[PDB]
Amino acid sequence: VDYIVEYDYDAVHDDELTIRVGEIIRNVKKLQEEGWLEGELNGRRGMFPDNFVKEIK
Ligand code: NA
Repeated sequence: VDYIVEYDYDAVHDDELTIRVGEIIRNVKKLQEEGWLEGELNGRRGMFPDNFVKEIK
């Protein structure tokens, strides 16, 4: 499942992904923590909040 980034988000720690409007995050998985997803961008995996992105269907 891929997601499209709809709002910029900036990582505040290493395990988070910095993401930018229009980029596709690939292979997104849900986390135990509510409000957070994990996925791959540009060869790197990290988490980010789910309100910045939209599931591509
Ligand atoms: Na690259």
